[PDB]
Amino acid sequence: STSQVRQNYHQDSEAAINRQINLELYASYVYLSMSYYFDRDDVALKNFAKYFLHQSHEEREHAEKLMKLQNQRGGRIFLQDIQKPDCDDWESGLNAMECALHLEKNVNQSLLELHKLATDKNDPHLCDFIETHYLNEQVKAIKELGDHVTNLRKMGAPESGLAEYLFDKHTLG
Amino acid sequence: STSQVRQNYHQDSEAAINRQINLELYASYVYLSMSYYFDRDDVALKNFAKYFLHQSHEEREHAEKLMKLQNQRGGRIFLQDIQKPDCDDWESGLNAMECALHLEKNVNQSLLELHKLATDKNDPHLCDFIETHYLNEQVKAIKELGDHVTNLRKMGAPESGLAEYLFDKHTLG
Amino acid sequence: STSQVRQNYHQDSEAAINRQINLELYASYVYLSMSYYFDRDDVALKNFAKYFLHQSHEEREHAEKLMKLQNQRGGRIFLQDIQKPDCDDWESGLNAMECALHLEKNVNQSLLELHKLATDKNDPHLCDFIETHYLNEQVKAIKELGDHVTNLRKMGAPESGLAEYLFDKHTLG
Amino acid sequence: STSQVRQNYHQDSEAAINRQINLELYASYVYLSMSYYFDRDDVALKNFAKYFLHQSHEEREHAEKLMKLQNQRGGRIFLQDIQKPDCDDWESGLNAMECALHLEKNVNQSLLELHKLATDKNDPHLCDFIETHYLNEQVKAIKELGDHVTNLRKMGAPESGLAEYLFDKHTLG
Amino acid sequence: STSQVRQNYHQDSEAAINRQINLELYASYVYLSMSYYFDRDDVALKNFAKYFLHQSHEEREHAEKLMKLQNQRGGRIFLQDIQKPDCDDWESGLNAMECALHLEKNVNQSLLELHKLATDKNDPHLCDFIETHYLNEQVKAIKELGDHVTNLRKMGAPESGLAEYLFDKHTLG
Amino acid sequence: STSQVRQNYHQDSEAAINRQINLELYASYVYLSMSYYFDRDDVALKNFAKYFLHQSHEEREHAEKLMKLQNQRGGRIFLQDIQKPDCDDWESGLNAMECALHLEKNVNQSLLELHKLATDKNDPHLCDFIETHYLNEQVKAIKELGDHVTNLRKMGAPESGLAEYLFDKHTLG
Ligand code: NA
Ligand code: NA
Ligand code: NA
Ligand code: NA
Ligand code: NA
Ligand code: NA
Ligand code: NA
Repeated sequence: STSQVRQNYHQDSEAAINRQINLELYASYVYLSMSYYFDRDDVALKNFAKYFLHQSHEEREHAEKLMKLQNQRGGRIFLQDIQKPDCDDWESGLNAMECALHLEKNVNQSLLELHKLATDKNDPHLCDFIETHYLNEQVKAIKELGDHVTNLRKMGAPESGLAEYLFDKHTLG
Repeated sequence: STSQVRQNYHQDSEAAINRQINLELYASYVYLSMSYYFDRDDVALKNFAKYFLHQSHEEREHAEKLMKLQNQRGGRIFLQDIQKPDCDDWESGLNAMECALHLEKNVNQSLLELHKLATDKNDPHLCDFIETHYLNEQVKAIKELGDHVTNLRKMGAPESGLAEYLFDKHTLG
Repeated sequence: STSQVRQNYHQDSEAAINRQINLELYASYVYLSMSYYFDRDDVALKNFAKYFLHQSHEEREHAEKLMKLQNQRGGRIFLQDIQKPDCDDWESGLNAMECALHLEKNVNQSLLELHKLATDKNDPHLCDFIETHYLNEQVKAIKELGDHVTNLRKMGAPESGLAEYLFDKHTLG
Repeated sequence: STSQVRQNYHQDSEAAINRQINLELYASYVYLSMSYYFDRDDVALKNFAKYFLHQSHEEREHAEKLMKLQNQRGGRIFLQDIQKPDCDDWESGLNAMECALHLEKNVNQSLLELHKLATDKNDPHLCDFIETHYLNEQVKAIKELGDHVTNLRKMGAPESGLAEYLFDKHTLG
Repeated sequence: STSQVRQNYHQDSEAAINRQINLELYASYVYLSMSYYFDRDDVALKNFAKYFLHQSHEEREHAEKLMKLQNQRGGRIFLQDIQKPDCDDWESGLNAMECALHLEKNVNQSLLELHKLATDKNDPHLCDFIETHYLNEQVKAIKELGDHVTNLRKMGAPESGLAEYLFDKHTLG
Repeated sequence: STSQVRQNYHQDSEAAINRQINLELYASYVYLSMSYYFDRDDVALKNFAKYFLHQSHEEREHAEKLMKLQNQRGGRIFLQDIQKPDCDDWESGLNAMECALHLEKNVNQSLLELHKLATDKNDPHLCDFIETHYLNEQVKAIKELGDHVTNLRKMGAPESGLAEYLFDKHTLG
């Protein structure tokens, strides 16, 4: 049953990739929930909505690239249920940015564990894939979200509705 | 707690839309699974893979349009778990097309029930939304999939690997 | 006699690069043999011929890039005889694709051993060179060849001459 | 006091980056000194001047990219004094090229030590950053400078003023 | 040892130019420190960062133009250590603008002393160089920084984080 | 076992073409070795390197054209080992040009013997092929290499490193 293409690809690596696929799809789902929270008539921050929808689509692309990797290496994709997000109501732009920062740090931690597994199994292709396509993207996302959190807090969010309004216009527009 | 925008929008309609959101996301997930099955080194039908990935992205757009509708009408989106597809291994191009036909008929049946509910609650905006954006799209998808199933069966699929190869090139390429 | 440029470059790494140069030139020669087999009047599969000639030229470029690396690092190139391929007659498009898959897996195995040596000698430049320019190229080549083998086998090669003819036209054309 | 962005970033790595910042700024300063030596009326080698000024600006960009990295990772930049170069008078084009080769090998050695520290602290983002942006750039610079030294020596520098003149015109122009 | 080009160029003028070179490089270093302070995840004012990086590069150009002058006149450049800035942490956009204003006034004072020395040594070329390339540039920089300080103070900086945010967007963007 | 295409093509001609294929591939390998000798940090003559790499690729094209001829005529290609060049170290640009001249005269001698065999076997197609595609190309290559040898010797190579430097720039650049 071994793939004709499979070479230097450990069963533990294959299992870890399947877990990372699920986590990227989960992240996509979280961002989708956030997006449509800011589209509510009683929230009405269109650029917050756009920002999180973009992040939702980016996470879906990250999941598809891992699925492609799994087939390239002769692993087998096993999909699992995509759990619903932890919240229906994300409270404020500041609260959503903070939850996004926490999500991205959790995804980064899972990728650092995958890199460590690849290095331990002497799988340099997999380690290089993670470094090239995932690790810098995560560091950038985490720095951006931290910048956003900082600005919203300095501007006086979440108490000042003016702060979220102006951030939506000037930073996210 | 009633939305300032909410008018002539029944709680039963709001609940039905939330169920339809989940079903569209489920369908997206099924098509994603199918796509990456045909990307396997031991299946290797690239145009089958492309066809199902396109259908996956289309279903995601259909889910997002229902989320937009729910906010337009002053309903509240409640997301649920996205269940994993029924199969990991889709067996053949003919078998996947047949499962896709069955999926699309199931989605169509849910939309016909939503239309009936909208008509029963005297919600013409919702009924028109379903007719305009969903019902013809479903009839077209079902006719296309039935055409594909017919052609694959006449060509001698799934037994003739030549049939699936040539269908992939000539119909899906 | 140490090069003025040489820094953190082990004699074992220099020797391994010289062996990899020979293996890339060998691979180029194998693909050249395959190419001109399919140009025979009694084989006459022009797109098989084109495919393998392209692969021959790509392998020559891979050998030249290793020669450039050896000089960049202050190593010394020592060329060896290029052994003749194992076959004069490659039997069928399916048989040549299978031999190509086996060749590429052998080259990949040698590169994975070179990466391991670079990591063991704490030569990150060399390890990065191998990851960046060789490891993903090999994974892609191996997945492509496995896809080709799969399609030819499903189509009914090598017994169906129609299969090889249509594969030549539709996949390789 | 931990940055909200900081993840898997050791205090020893942060300290090493601060040292590398200083060394890149130092290198920039050395090249600036060299540049304006060749602009002297009693030296008057304009293309030597241009070559070293370009290298000065490149080293400043390398320092700024490390400063950006330090902030991306949630480290804190601590700048130190930029020590003056070892020479005011660089004697000849050959002597400056030789000092440049020695400088670049010293910078490369510091980067190889930073890579080793990143690998020891299991910081793959940092290791990849160094490999991607620094290690190949250094190998190329060292090979170029060694080529220049070789050509100047073969041409008869530093004794032949004709050699430096013609090298300035033909190689550096 | 007198340069063949040297004419009407006092040793005191040559010494003063060497001091001004050091001060321009020092100023460049101060602005670089300021720039990367505003790039911190906990400060996150991108247009403040851009403004000070531009000023850093401008000061480096001013130092290089003095180095060119020193060679034009047959003086000899003697570089000194570039002292580290007085602060690692610049506290606020208002505090950095105020420190920048103080820096520019200090540089202007040194240039006015150089002009006075040139006039006292009857060096009209040097006096004209300073007037043409330095004195108006300094008056403009000082007026701009004073305008910025005024606006930030009127807007309610440094206490209002909204003030610095909006200044960053509207004045520096 | 006779090819359906084979007409007026002697077994001795087929054998001679197979020997000429090997000699063209050998020549390609010699030129490749020469190329990367001049790319060494301690040789560093880039236009010598380019010249010989071009000649390497031209010889490979000459071998492929003979392989095409062998199939056109219904002969069968039998590849042999490609022997390693006689030298690893080519000493100087003058020494490499002299070895190249000797190589080209050896290849020309083999082609003149092939033409004589074709004429003796009354194979005018083969004789015309050799005259049209090989004999003038060889006369031109031999005249060019003799011109290069003459110029390098008159300029004072190999003793004058200035000679090789200037030849590299002015003739080969
Ligand atoms: Na992701
Ligand atoms: Na749908
Ligand atoms: Na290769
Ligand atoms: Na890497
Ligand atoms: Na550098
Ligand atoms: Na200045
Ligand atoms: Na030839």
